[PDB]
Amino acid sequence: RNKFLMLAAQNPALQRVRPNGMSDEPQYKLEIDDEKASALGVSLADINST
Amino acid sequence: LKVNPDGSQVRLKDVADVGLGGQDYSINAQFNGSPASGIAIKLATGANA
Repeated sequence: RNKFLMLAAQNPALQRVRPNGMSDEPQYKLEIDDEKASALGVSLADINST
Repeated sequence: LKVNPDGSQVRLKDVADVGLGGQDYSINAQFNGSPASGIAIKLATGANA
């Protein structure tokens, strides 16, 4: 979609070429170390439910 | 799966083997003598073959 876009725009046959959907933004991932989870007496399903 | 009451932990790979296999092994086929596959299509009632 990015090659498509910056290429079709070198193409004197098209204009105003815009992808319709959204662009990836930053999202805050979560890492859960179950090694310290089971080693802390805290289930794992209770964390998720949490 | 578990943590040995004496340090360390037990993993799925310790109790079983893992990997991509068929979702079902019942049906299987070959074409002329070579391993193959295929979808059979039934015509929809009224549709034209």
